[PDB]
Parts: sequence; structure tokens; C-alpha cells
Amino acid sequence: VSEIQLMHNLGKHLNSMERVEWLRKKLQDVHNFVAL
Repeated sequence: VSEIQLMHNLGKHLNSMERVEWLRKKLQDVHNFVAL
């Protein structure tokens, strides 16, 4: 529940080392602000 098509597409849904790419692209979503 809540992990709909658009929600699951957010950072392709991750776990930990994958899950960080989500937190990196989220900072780069605010302004195409490339993270690391």
C-alpha cells in the first residue's frame, strides 16, 4: 500500500547501498543538484 507505480518508480525503490542513490537523486531533484 502507498508504493504505487509512480511511488515504486521513485529511485526504482531500493534497500541500503541502492537506497542511497534515491537520497542522492532526491537532492539532485530539488535543482538538478548532482550529489555523490
